[PDB]
Parts: sequence; structure tokens; C-alpha cells
Amino acid sequence: MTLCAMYNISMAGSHPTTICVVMDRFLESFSELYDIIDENDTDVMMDFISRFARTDEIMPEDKTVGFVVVNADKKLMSVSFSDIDENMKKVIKATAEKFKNKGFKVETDM
Repeated sequence: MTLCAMYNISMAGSHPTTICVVMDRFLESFSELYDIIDENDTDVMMDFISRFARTDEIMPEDKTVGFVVVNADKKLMSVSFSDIDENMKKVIKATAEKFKNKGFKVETDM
């Protein structure tokens, strides 16, 4: 089956931005998202998010590994995933820990 995850990034104490991408694209999306996360422009964030997203749900043939909450205003990030595997877990831990290298908090939920 296919597992997807949705992560939201907050540039401040205002309506944050949520995005849903499959694990396969999650790794890449995160890598690029982190490179753009350095900015704080709504146009750049909205353009990147919208360009990286396509507003889609999960089919009955697949499922959603979980969702990740990232708030820059609070400087904290939590990742919640259900029924997963070590294969994808590596990507989740690497992605979460990667943010810590920038000076943030990483939390794991399972």
C-alpha cells in the first residue's frame, strides 16, 4: 500500500500552511521545503507550497502515515504517525532532526 503524510509550516503566529504529500515525495518535499523555509515571504511560501501540493486526499487502496506540525513562531516541530515501518521512519527522523540543525525542537509521536 501507499503511505502519505501531511506537514504544516508556520511562519509566525498566524494561520499556518498545511501540505499533504506521499512519503516518496515527502523526502524531496522536505529537502526543498527546508531550503525555502529560510525565507518568510507569503508569495514564496504560497507559491512553493501550492506548486509542491495539489490538494488531494487518500484513496481506499492506500493510507496516511501521519501528519507533521511545524511552527516557526514557537520554534517547535512534532511528528505524529500511525501504523508505519522502519523504512519510512528513517525519513521521518532524518527530516525532523534536520530541522533541529537550524535551531528548533523535534518531537516524535507514535
